[PDB]
Amino acid sequence: LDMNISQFLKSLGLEHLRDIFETEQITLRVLADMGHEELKEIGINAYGHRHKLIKGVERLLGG
Repeated sequence: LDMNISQFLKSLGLEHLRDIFETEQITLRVLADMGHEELKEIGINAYGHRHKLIKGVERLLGG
């Protein structure tokens, strides 16, 4: 799922996190279960980035 995940990242303006998501093989299904502690674990060190992603999945899969 690098198709919807890079489109998702681009939508949040977090295109630079692509390499992490590819390396760690993170799909949107994987991401949907990840909170702050899990994203810290894969190298997303900025609170604001993790916040953007977490809220980003909520909008995407709850609307």
